[PDB]
Amino acid sequence: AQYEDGKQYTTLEKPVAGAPQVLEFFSFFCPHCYQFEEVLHISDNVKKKLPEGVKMTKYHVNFMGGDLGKDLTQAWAVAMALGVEDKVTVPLFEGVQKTQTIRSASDIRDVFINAGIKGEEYDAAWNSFVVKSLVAQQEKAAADVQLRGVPAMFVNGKYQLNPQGMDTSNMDVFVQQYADTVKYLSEK
Repeated sequence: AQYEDGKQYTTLEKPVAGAPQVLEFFSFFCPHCYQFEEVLHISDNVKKKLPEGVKMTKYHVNFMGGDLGKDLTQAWAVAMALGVEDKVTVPLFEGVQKTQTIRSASDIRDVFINAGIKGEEYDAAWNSFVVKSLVAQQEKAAADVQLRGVPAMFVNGKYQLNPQGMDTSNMDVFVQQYADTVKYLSEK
């Protein structure tokens, strides 16, 4: 076939009931995730091809960057609660991997302040039980799917994208293939 299990995607041996339709995992410490966000715009190009009615979820993971990794997972929770994902994603990536100016929770906080979230609003979110459950959600979802690597994308809790099996001579062609694969899995 044109799309084959084990080539553009793999199938989970242990399917995950009730899982989000399109579920992406990343880490701000993850170099391909940096590429995926800033150079390739994967999430965005996937949205653009997804059918009507499909929601898109993105979660941060703990298993990279130790203590700071965990802080970043809580900050991503804050970003989700406040709806400011689109304002912090780029400065966080660059703060961790480009300029290396993020070394502590306070430096993470500064990115939000500079993006214009109020301190009081950030610290209140940071400490909120709504954010605690949001952190739990991120961890549970990664837990439900064996997760030891990022970037990662899962569709309908049963299929996992396999970008290793796509041509990367051309970045644009890679993205479209990736997105079309997600659309194909979505319709399955």
